[PDB]
Amino acid sequence: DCAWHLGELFWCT
Amino acid sequence: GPSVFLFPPKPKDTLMISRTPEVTCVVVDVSHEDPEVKFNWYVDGVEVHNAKTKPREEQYNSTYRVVSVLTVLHQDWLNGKEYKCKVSNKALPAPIEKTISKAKGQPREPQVYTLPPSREEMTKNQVSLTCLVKGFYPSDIAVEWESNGQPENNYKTTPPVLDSDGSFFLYSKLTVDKSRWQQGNVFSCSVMHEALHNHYTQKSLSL
Ligand SMILES: *[C@@H]1O[C@H](CO[C@H]2O[C@@H](C)[C@@H](O)[C@@H](O)[C@@H]2O)[C@@H](O[C@@H]2O[C@H](CO)[C@@H](O[C@@H]3O[C@H](CO[C@H]4O[C@H](CO)[C@@H](O)[C@H](O)[C@@H]4O[C@@H]4O[C@H](CO)[C@@H](O)[C@H](O)[C@H]4NC(C)=O)[C@@H](O)[C@H](O[C@H]4O[C@H](CO)[C@@H](O)[C@H](O)[C@@H]4O)[C@@H]3O)[C@H](O)[C@H]2NC(C)=O)[C@H](O)[C@H]1NC(C)=O
Repeated sequence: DCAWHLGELFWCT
Repeated sequence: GPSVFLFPPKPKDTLMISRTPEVTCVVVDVSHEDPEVKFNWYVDGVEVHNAKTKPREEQYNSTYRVVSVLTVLHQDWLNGKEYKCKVSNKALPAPIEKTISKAKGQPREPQVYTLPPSREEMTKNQVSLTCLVKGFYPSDIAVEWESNGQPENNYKTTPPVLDSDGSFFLYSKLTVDKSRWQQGNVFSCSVMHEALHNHYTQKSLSL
């Protein structure tokens, strides 16, 4: 699905 | 005459979908008598025209610094497309052509392991939290630490080292006051890499 780091949208599958 | 240097985008701008990756074509040693610089950009041999020229910068060493920037797509760079910058200037006998792209080779997923501080270190004021990131390709990566959702600044990360199997590994060392580790706070190693699912992974670490 999606990954988030410190609130920044990283990437999504 | 003038020289040309073509740079890749920041690895963070390519893996984080919120950011914008750009390839940078820097021309140095531009003369004052012929400061005009023609730029031709090619993506996989096809010329593109959406590049912007940065403001000319006097270098106070008798030369100008002229820079062109081409925004790239995230998947375009990650799929290994080649970007050619052709620089033309009246001080050049022939145009200079530079071409860059992502490091070729099959991307390999990094394995992220958190190593607690050694029992022999608990006699010091500050203990060392270790994050091992190995088996990744290409070398482009970014490593950060955080605790209870708050970033941790006091850390150092070694440059990537080529391993015997053709992949890269590195270590990140977070330094914390021993009390914090003995308190029991969870610490997280945050690694960003193209071969990770959604370009991101976290590994926790606590007593
Ligand atoms: C007139 O003055 C020009 C600029 O001068 C001002 O320069 C600075 C450095 C002060 O010291 C002072 O002199 C002046 O106030 C001179 O231009 C410079 O020319 C040299 C070569 O002639 C360039 O060196 C190359 O540097 C590449 C890396 O450059 C990155 O890192 C530099 C610091 O290490 C940085 O200054 C650069 O701007 C550049 O930064 C990168 O930019 C991209 C995109 O903008 C960004 O994404 C990056 O994050 C950013 N990086 C960093 C760390 O910030 C090398 O890759 C390159 O190397 C290869 O080729 C060499 C030759 O083939 C070879 O020898 C090497 O081993 C290697 O294989 C090379 O070393 C220098 O970058 C450039 N400076 C700038 C600011 O552009 C000019 O030379 C001078 N003229 C005369 C006649 O004196």
